[PDB]
Amino acid sequence: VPPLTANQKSLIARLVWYQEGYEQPSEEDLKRVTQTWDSDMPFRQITEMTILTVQLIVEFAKGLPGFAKISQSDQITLLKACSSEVMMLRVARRYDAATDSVLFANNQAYTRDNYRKAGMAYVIEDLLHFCRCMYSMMMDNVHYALLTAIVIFSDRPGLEQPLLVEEIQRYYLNTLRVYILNQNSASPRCAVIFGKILGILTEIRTLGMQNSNMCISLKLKNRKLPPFLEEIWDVA
Amino acid sequence: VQELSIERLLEMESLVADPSEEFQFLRVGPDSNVPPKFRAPVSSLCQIGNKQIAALVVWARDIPHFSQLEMEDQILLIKGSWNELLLFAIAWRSMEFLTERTTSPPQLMCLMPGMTLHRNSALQAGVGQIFDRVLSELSLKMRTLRVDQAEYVALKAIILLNPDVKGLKNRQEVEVLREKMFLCLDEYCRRSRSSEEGRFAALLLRLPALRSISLKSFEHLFFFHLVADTSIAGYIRDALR
Ligand SMILES: C/C=C/CC/C=C\CC/C=C/CCCCCCC(=O)OC[C@H](COP(=O)(O)OCCN)OC(=O)CCCCCCC/C=C/C/C=C\CCC
Ligand SMILES: CC(C)CC[C@@H](O)[C@](C)(O)[C@H]1CC[C@@]2(O)C3=CC(=O)[C@@H]4C[C@@H](O)[C@@H](O)C[C@]4(C)[C@H]3CC[C@]12C
Repeated sequence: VPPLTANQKSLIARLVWYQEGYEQPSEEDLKRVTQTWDSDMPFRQITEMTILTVQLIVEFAKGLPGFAKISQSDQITLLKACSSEVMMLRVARRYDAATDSVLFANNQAYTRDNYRKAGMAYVIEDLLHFCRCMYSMMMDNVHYALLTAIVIFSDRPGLEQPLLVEEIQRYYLNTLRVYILNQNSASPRCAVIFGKILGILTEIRTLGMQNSNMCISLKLKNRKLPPFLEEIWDVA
Repeated sequence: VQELSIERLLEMESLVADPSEEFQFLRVGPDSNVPPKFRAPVSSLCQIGNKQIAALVVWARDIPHFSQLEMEDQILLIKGSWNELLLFAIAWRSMEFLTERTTSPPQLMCLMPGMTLHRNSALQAGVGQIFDRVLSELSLKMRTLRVDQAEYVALKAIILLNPDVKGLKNRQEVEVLREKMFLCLDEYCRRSRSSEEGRFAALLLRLPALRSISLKSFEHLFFFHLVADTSIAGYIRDALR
């Protein structure tokens, strides 16, 4: 029934900070892309907003303890695989159950119908189901921040110092254990919570492949997927 | 009725399937573009695959409370985990043939007692990476973890008992069955290996590595029209009676 070291809380603190630090893209960036007072419009916004999301996700990843201890080779490896899966945790946080839609950083609500129009009709029914499941999950910003971190040092194929990352991860994995162990009576349910959360990992893997298939079924429809995204997700 | 516990389960792993019904979830479709000199073997492989599926289809159903949940769901839960289950069993069996400036990639993948798959063959089938992922991320990494039968059949039940599967008439009816399992497992680690800082997580962290591999193995299966896609629910349904 222990508490947490100083590091831990400094990290949790730190992570909760960077998270709000990066939830949305800057007012200027946001302003620049959203400028404007035909199926390329929803498409432009969704794609353009995603490029901002990824960027934020990347910078957050570097503000992570232990990240700079990774080979540039691995860093681009971890980041490259996490880019799409964290972006998933982040669409959950801006989901609104009342309307069953996702809210973009410009305060606009995108429905399953908008994603249709933009030709993303494939990715939406599943993305929105994951949101309903993350909703009833009812998680706090610590979880989310910790979870994120974890996903990033999640074992990925192509890793040079695999064993290294595993521990860089064992830490965050461990911190989360503790924080859950305090937030409630270190009783039975304490694991049940730790488990459902770690379960998010596997679902996030399925939505990751769907994002890729969407990038594929989009290059194939000859539709310019931003080079930036095509590159980071290894979209052939 | 009995309590869903690691105990009852281990008494189900040993249970033998009833190869009475021939259900082809996997097969060489006439519309398959699999070379001709390999239709006999690839077909033969599918047939093995099939037994096992029906073998887990009848294990799933003999799980504490599983048969109670509404069948429609029951179908969907199975329909949604067989590949994963199928692959996990392979990784388990493969642990044996594990060879574990010193090490090279494993060369054997045990499909069923006795019979095995050699690396170079998967290499000829263009499934060498996925083959490699199965033996590294799963079999090897497990050996390392020294996971035992109690942990292994637990994970299994957990894999099958997924509430996130889309379309569940009553999600929470599954969440209970899962949450029970989350407990049974946590204590088992407590009781049987309390010296392990983070085992509970290391075991549950195989679940994603597994999901990805299974997700990939579907692409390959589909590129070859190997899966009886539209007809699986039925066999699942049909067989669940
Ligand atoms: C989840 C598993 C469920 C049930 C398990 C078993 C049933 C599924 C079938 C899996 C076959 C495993 C590969 C072994 C192939 C053996 C035949 C061989 O040597 O073919 C060479 C041929 C060269 O011609 P090719 O056309 O010229 O060249 C190939 C393309 N470069 O290759 C072919 O004919 C390719 C056949 C396609 C086989 C299906 C591949 C999907 C398997 C991935 C699933 C993971 C489990 C198995 C891991 C080994
Ligand atoms: C192929 C690729 C383009 C598809 C990605 C699509 O399927 C996703 C997952 O659906 C994309 C589309 C646009 C999207 O990038 C976003 C817009 C925002 O406004 C914000 C910007 C920033 O605050 C993020 O922290 C959250 C959010 C809501 C992201 C989340 C992921 C979204 C919702």
